[PDB]
Amino acid sequence: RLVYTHAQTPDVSGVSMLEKIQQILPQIAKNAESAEQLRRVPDENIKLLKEIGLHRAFQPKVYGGLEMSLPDFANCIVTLAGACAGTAWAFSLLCTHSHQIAMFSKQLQDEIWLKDPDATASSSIAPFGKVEEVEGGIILNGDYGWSSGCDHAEYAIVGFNRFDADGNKIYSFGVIPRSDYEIVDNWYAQAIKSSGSKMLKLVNVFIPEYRISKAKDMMEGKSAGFGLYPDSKIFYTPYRPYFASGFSAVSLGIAERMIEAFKEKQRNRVRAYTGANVGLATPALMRIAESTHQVAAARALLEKTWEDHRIHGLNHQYPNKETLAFWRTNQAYAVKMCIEAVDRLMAAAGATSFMDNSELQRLFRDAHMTGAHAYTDYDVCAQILGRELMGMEPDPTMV
Amino acid sequence: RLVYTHAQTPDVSGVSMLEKIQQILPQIAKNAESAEQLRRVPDENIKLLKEIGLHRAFQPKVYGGLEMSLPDFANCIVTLAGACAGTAWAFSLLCTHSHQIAMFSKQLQDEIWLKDPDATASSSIAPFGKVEEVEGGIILNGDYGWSSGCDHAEYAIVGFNRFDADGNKIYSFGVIPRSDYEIVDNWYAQAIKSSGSKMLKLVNVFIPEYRISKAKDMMEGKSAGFGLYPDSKIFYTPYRPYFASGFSAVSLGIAERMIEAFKEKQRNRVRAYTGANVGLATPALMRIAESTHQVAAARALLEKTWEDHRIHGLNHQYPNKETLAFWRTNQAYAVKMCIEAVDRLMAAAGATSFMDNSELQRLFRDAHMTGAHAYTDYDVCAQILGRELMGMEPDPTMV
Amino acid sequence: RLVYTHAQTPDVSGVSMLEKIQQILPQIAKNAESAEQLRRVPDENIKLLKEIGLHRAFQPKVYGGLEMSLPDFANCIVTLAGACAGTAWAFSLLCTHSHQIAMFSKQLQDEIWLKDPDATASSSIAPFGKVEEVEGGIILNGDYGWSSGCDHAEYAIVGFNRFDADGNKIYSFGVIPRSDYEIVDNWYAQAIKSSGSKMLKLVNVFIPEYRISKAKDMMEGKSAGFGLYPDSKIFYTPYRPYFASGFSAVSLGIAERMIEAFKEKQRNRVRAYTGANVGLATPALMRIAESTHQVAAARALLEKTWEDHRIHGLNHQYPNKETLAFWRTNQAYAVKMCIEAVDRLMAAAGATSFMDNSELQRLFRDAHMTGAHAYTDYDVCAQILGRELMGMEPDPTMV
Amino acid sequence: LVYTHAQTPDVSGVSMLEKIQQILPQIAKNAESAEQLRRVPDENIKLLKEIGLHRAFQPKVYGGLEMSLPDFANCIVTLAGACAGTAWAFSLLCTHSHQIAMFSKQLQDEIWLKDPDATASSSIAPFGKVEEVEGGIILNGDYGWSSGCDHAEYAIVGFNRFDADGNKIYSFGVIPRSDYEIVDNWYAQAIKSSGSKMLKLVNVFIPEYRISKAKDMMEGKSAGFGLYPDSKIFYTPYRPYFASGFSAVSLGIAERMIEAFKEKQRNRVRAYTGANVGLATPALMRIAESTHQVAAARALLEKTWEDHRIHGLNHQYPNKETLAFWRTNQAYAVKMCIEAVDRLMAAAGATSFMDNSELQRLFRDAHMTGAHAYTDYDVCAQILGRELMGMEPDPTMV
Repeated sequence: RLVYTHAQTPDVSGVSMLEKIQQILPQIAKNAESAEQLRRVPDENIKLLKEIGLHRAFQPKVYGGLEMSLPDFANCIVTLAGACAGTAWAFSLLCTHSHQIAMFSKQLQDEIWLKDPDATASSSIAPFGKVEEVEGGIILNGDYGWSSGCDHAEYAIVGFNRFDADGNKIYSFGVIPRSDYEIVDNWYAQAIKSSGSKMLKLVNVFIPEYRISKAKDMMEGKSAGFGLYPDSKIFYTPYRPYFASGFSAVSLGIAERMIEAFKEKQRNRVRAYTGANVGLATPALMRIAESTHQVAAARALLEKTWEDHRIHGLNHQYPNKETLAFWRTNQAYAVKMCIEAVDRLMAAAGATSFMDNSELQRLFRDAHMTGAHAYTDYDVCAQILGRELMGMEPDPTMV
Repeated sequence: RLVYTHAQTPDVSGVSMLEKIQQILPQIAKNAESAEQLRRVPDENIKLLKEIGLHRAFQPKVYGGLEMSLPDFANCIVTLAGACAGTAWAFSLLCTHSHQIAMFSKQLQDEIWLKDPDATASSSIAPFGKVEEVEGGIILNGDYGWSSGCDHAEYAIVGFNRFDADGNKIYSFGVIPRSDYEIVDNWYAQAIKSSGSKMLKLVNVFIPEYRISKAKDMMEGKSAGFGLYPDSKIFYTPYRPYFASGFSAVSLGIAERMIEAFKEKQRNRVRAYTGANVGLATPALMRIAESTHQVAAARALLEKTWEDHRIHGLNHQYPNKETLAFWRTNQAYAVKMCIEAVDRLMAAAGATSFMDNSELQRLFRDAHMTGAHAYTDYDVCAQILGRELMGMEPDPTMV
Repeated sequence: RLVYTHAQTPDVSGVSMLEKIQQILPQIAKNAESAEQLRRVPDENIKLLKEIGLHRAFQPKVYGGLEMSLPDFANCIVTLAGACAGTAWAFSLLCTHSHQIAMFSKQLQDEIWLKDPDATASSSIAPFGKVEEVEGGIILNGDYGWSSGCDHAEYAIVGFNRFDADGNKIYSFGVIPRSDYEIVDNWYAQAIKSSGSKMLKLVNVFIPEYRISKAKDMMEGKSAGFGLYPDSKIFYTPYRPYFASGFSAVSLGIAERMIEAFKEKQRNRVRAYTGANVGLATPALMRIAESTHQVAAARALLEKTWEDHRIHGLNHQYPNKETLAFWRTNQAYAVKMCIEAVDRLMAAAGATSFMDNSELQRLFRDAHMTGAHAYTDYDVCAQILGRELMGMEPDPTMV
Repeated sequence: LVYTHAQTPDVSGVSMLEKIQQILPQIAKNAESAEQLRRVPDENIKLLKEIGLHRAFQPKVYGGLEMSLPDFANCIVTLAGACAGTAWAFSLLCTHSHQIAMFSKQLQDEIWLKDPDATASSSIAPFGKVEEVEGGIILNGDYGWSSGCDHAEYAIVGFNRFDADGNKIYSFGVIPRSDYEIVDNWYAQAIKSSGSKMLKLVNVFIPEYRISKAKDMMEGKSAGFGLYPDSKIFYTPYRPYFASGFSAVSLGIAERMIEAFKEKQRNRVRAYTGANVGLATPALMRIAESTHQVAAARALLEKTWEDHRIHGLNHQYPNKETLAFWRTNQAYAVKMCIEAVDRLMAAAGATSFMDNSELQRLFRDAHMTGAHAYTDYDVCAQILGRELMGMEPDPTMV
């Protein structure tokens, strides 16, 4: 039988990563309230997740990595997000950054992972930094905000624009060690508080050429690390769809948890005005069903999209324009469905659900935040897909 | 690569049913306007569809049937509905009735198919008929409305209640020959006009016991025809999910066609008031994208659900309560999504789209009709699933 | 006490126009089915409406006109649209055209109304005609589509572009007699069938200068007829808001009728599947309530907007940019709300509601058509208002 | 008319609305510290009492204004744009006086001859345990969510008494500040500054003259009926005035959200592309649609408030149909306002969920307006639906 409401556990030999996630999930769930107040992922959470080996999901096998398929990894992030969304969001990125690093030069990867096989990077990819072309690389200055999981990373991936002969932008990534930047704690947010999305301060940071890759090169299989792992089912693919895969996975996990949490609270629900047991009233049952249907359809869309990624990576096949537009945008539609499904239940949840002692309130805020990321903006994604479907050239105003 | 916007053609070393449908589709599409005025499926349509052998999709192999999987059949109905929704709706039922008949006694099946291997049944399943218990069977009287494809069927399946010991209802089906009823032409409708959903008039019709099956028996593998086809991947399953599988397939096919038709009309769209080319304006592009996403998610949900049916039938496994509730209700949610996606485009289509000479108007009306069937009522389906998810007993008020 | 669900009848010594409409409404309602098949307003309808004097709503008092306030007239069109939407739509335009004509020269008005005080115009305002500048006027050629009520009008108002000393478009209107054009019957539509929105064929039609007005002049109180009626509470105002006021009035009336019709059908609704009396089930009651609230809010917004028009006309005050944008766009938002409210009920109405013998089907089609007019396109209206609210220059691409 | 906010009343001298507008920047600047304080700042209460808003529904004999419902509601709308919790708590401190005006002259004298500026907070859900003693009752219970309770001198408390038959008699008791403890358990994610703390009642004696039946105050049968024969506001059901502030707050949040979103949008740049994007088409259309939606919500509310005003003027108690509309229209308006807020929050970007953004506060507060028992739209849809279909009321909800 298939499962509509959550992930089917893989029927491989031994314990799958998903089962290991499920074993530690109650611990992650119990830490969620203090994680929220800590404004970063608790050390225990990172320790438990690294212990099961999730961080090595997209690390090359030569360094002791797993090279998990996208569907399998994404389902782990979904399940994790049900316990603590900020943990799942931050940890997802710590994981997906390794997929990117695997496309940099062998020398950078050796430098990161021969030293420390458990080392991860955080990131801040919006090109706000100022770049000076020196010889053998660049000097970078800037405040690099919203680096989820940055307190727990040994490196950071940082986005910047370099310039052509002509003066056209060359969007590039640089990998820098923890010692090259200061983490400034300005993370005071109303959602995914435990993600620890603090700012990275870069003062005259020298980045050597071998630690810089063009974004377009990593979209098109033209970076320094292309061809390093000829048996890989995951590295012969655009970087960005893997990088950003966790945002919608977190959204799905929140939404699936919201349904469960709402069902739990509903059973014993009484009317304050009349004293009537009201948990199983028709309007509430129909909201539960419709939100179940809506997130089941979101899950189905995501599962089909992840499978498409998996197939492309297996065949070492870079996607055409049409599938790329779907890969870019489907996840944003899924996020939009998940927020609707969460909102349909929050609207019927009563005043007690906005109290600090209610989980619903946390799920509600975190869900809305999944739709607030630049990559999940659906107005942008609708225009991207719409233009592609109509055979128009991409709008450079968005990406 | 996977396909988000329509069906992937089955990858075989032969011509699949889907490919054969695609070959005849332009003929079906060109007949759609006269089909609409005829208020029944044109003879040419039936001839073309029977010629490729689609009617034998769920007929047992012993009688020359195909025993198609549900996913493969449903995709044929989706594709067909893009050309003519009424044809797809009526023909789908002519096909799915054979799956039901395969659960009746060998004697009835022999009687239908040894005589004529190409014989089909239409139906009218709402138990409005009056039943007299005589010996060796019943006498049935009643007007049996909305029998799609009835002009083209040699038999009819008719629903009626028989009665306990206790005064309880026993919902039953009777298969009767064309000679036992009159087709009264009262089919004057505003959607799926070409379905020919005319009424069957039954005057003192004697139905012998061997041509009567209990509905519950055909839900639970307890009917006279159970175990007849031990190698079958499709008959060891509840009848109703196959019977009613075409409603949402038609809805999906209309919605996928609506997107294409809207895109075609949009390219050259000029503003009457200002004289400016407006086809590629941002609002229209975003509607196109969102309706594309919405029906892609509906397709994904349906494909997952059909796969679940296929797997259950393969294993001869009757579904548990939870999956049954999903099978019953997922299709209604998908219909609801498809109508939303159609409506999003119709709202932006302009006054010319409500003219008789526009296809959009036909797609719009036919789409809304798919949500109007008793089986696709989403209020009913939300209550059914909601109650099941909350561990409540089924509401006998609906089914 | 106030009324949320329909119009309050004006308290005046004497029978108000609204009461007179209410008296003849059952006759209009009973003619609706044959009106639909006739594809134009039945002679009896025109006769009844002219008998109560509604056509003289916006005709100057000097010619025997009423000079009704916009709110009072709009409520008559709302009530009328509950009986027959096509009649209300066509007749509304026959009425509002007189407001426009009142801004042309005294000579044209004398020519129309001294001859025949009961004479009306239809229109086709999209500037598709080809214009030759001759002396003393123009020669116009073109097919002028969608002229609602044209079979019953003695004149037509026709839109065309003239050109500047410098080649800039001068959007203009010409009033021509019935003898100058052929009505071509190409009116085959799926909504407001009884509007008789046939095409006007113009072959080398000479229009003298005194029968031509600039649109901008009639927006800004600069046309030949400005200042003719110094005591008027209605003529010192932009022409367009009155011209186009009937589209949303018709939408409101359809929506208010749909609620009533749905309530009537619901009372006795039995389940075909089970036999239970289901008319008063919770989901249906909530749809009834929400559609009641939604159209009450639409009515409230329209009433406030009509009052704003009434006040401006009373004071002879031409609206500023902000109020003009609201006048232009509020009606389109109201139409959008009314269609949502109709759709919420149609979705729960069952298969019998799509039969030709059901009124719901007619209300459903006609409602959607109200959202299909160029003036009620909400994508256009959202951009118009949005740009104004943000202090941006108007987009010439729309109007 | 004005579509986007209230028209200021044209009177000689200053209207209450103008006075609200004068103090609004002070209320707005206090909103962040009000949020952290988890109650209305003393300065806010002082400013609002100084302009005399608390005396809106107090009888004229005690120095009250007897404001019309529309005029009062528009003051709460405007106030909610600056601080939603302040508006929400203060609205209730104001509307309670309308209720108190239906109690006995003796209770009113006792409250207002003593202190003309005295107000009540409330907790109306009948969770308390009642002992019938003689000359009144003894009440025990935890009475949660009493907005503005730190600033009130009295509390109105809801409880069930019983019939000869054992039937529920839903009643209200007015008790002094000295008879209860304010327990600070107010830790919420919206309207934080409302200070909706709990009232602890331990063996509180309430004398009969301080108890009124809810139904009596719905039907003009309470002890205070007929006390103010010239009043344009007291010959009316209590509950529609009591609960009028919830939707007023929702409207004010929504109208502010539009303004705040417009302000942030002007200079908006894409992080990934560095393009000025504030005036892009999708954002303009969201601004317009949210403007239309809250304009229609305002129009519906204004019409409903006018209907209340007219009924009160004529001393006319509403029939069943208008009562159902009065009960439910405000909940539909709240639902529209939240949609309008959500349409803008969905396009607002990640910076809008930071603590230093106002949008985040408006978003949370808006959703909370839809979370009150009186604004539950599922309940309201059933109430209206049943009435429209000629069915008897469902006792399961009210």
